[PDB]
Order: sequence, then C-alpha cells, then structure tokens
Amino acid sequence: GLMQFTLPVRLCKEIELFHFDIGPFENMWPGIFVYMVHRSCGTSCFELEKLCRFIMSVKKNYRRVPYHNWKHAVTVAHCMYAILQNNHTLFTDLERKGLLIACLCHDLDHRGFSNSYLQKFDHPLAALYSTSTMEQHHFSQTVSILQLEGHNIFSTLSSSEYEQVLEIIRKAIIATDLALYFGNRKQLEEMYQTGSLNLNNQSHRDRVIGLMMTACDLCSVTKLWPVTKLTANDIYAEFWAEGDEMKKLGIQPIPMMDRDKKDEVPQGQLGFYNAVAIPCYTTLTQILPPTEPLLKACRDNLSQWEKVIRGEETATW
Ligand SMILES: CCO[C@H](C(=O)N/N=C/c1cc(OC)c(Br)c(OC)c1)c1ccc(-n2cccn2)cc1
Ligand SMILES: [Mg+2]
Ligand SMILES: [Zn+2]
Repeated sequence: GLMQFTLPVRLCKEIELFHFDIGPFENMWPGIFVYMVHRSCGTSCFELEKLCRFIMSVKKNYRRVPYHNWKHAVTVAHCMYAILQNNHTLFTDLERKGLLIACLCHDLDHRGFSNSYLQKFDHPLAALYSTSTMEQHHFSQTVSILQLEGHNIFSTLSSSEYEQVLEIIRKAIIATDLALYFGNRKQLEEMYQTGSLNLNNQSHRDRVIGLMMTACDLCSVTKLWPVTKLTANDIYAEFWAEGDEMKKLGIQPIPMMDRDKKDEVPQGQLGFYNAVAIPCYTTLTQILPPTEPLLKACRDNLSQWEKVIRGEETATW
C-alpha cells in the first residue's frame, strides 16, 4: 500500500521525456514499468503481488528475437506513458490502466515474421485469423495470461468495467497492424480538418487511441540518432531473416527484406519516414499538441538518414 518504486535520479528525470531509452539492464525493466503504472494510474490500480506475477508471465512469453522482444514491449509502454502524462485530463481511469497493459502485451509470442510471411508459409495462425494475423494472436496470448491463477490484475473492476478494459486492449492491439494504420490516419486527417473530430464520440476515441498505438509502436524512430541507428540493425535483422525464409519458399523477397540489397536501406528509410512515421506523428501532434516532441525527434532522424545518403556519415550495418 505504502510501497512506491523509486528510480535513480537520472532515470527519475529522463523517464518523463519522450526520447528516454530504458537501457541495457534487463532486470530494471519490470521496476520501470511498475514505476510508470504507479505515476500514470495510481498505487491502487493493481494489487502489486498480481501485477508482478503478470509482468513476469508476459516477459516469459516474448521470445529471443532481435527486435520484437521484451525490450520492445517496455519501450512501447514507456512512449504510451509519456503521451498519457503530457495529456493528463484527456483519458479515463480505465483507458490509462488498459493502454499501458495493451502496449506491454501488443507483440506477445512474436516469432519475428510479418502477417505476409505467415500467409505464404500457410502457418496455422493464418487459417485461424485471415487478417491482422499476429495481432489477433497477441490479444489471444494476453487473454490467456490474464486467466492464469493469481494473474487477473483487473479482478477488482466491476463486470462492465472488466468488459470495457478488455475491449480497449483488443482494439489497441489490433491497431498495431500497420496495414490498418494508413486508413485510420487518413480518416483522422479528414475529421480534424473539416472540424468534425469529437473525443466524446466513442468511434472517434477508438481511432485516436489507434493512432497513439501506432505512434508508440514506431517510437524507435523518435529517439536520439544513436538509439535509432542501432535499433534499425535489430529491425533489419528480422527483415533479412524473413527474406531468407521467403527465398526458401521459392519467392524473391521485396528489397527491404533482401540482405543482398543493404545498399538500398537508406533510401528505404527515407520512404518509411515520409510514407509512415512523419505523417503518423504530424496527425498525432494536430490532435494532441503536447506530443510535438515525437514529431520533432522524427524529423531530426529523417535528416540524419538524409546525411547517410549524402556520404556525410555511414551506418556500419
Ligand atoms: C515487413 C514489412 O512490414 C513493415 C511493417 O508492417 N512494419 N514495419 C515497421 C517499421 C518500424 C520501424 O521503426 C519503428 C522502422 Br525504422 C521500419 O523501417 C522500414 C519499419 C512495413 C515496412 C515498411 C512499410 N512502408 C510503407 C511505405 C514505406 N515503407 C510498410 C510496412
Ligand atoms: Mg506487432
Ligand atoms: Zn510492436
């Protein structure tokens, strides 16, 4: 009840900033997540005994892949924590609870392969869920862990609150399907400009929560250049492994995934910042002004990739 987590001074201060890196010490990541829940939500949101038992079961069900790992899960939760702290009054007690948990669980049991590779492989998960294949699996694994004995961190909620929070988490996790992002942001664009955006319209909140989920999920491109540059190695190690597996099925992979085309990566990063990341943080900034620093950080990193192309520095790779 009276038991707070406290972090060392540099973390206590830097964790409040969007560009915070959670560091290389795996064993502090659970304490960092709990610290965030306590400040974002309250010391009472979750029985600490149950939260800890949930955190460690979630950790166990992330795999040892280069990028879609436990570190990713906690990095995405931190970005969501920063958005929630900089927009104190825009979100209910249920939404704050639900979204930190959704971010921690959004990539549970990721094998390092895209929905597309599951479909071409004819993976059983692609029979069971025709669209948003991995994302439906992630929500499925989340519900599993909530139903382990002593893992129900939501048990203190009323029946109808319990249903609202699992529905917030389901939409939040489905929204991390980047195929769904393009249309979601186009609509949020139209609504903002024609002035029709209304955060009391539940279908509007859903869309806005979806964009936050894409923003948090992509937040590696909003770090200081050296974090962003080294995380790109991890991202491309999964892509190249998937490309190798495509070649094993007798399919030439897209260049992004082909390790014989590393020279094309910098232009491919420009594409990604311009087609995906910049538009994502722009629309997010328009709807939630205090998230501007994510857009500014993203612009800085696009500009660092422009320099990689012009030979004014190189990624070792
Ligand atoms: C496997 C292919 O699927 C990718 C996906 O769904 N997620 N990709 C996340 C992602 C995160 C990153 O950092 C947070 C970075 Br860097 C990064 O670099 C390329 C990628 C995908 C990649 C590129 C595009 N694209 C559309 C216009 C242009 N590109 C669309 C989808
Ligand atoms: Mg995912
Ligand atoms: Zn993710």
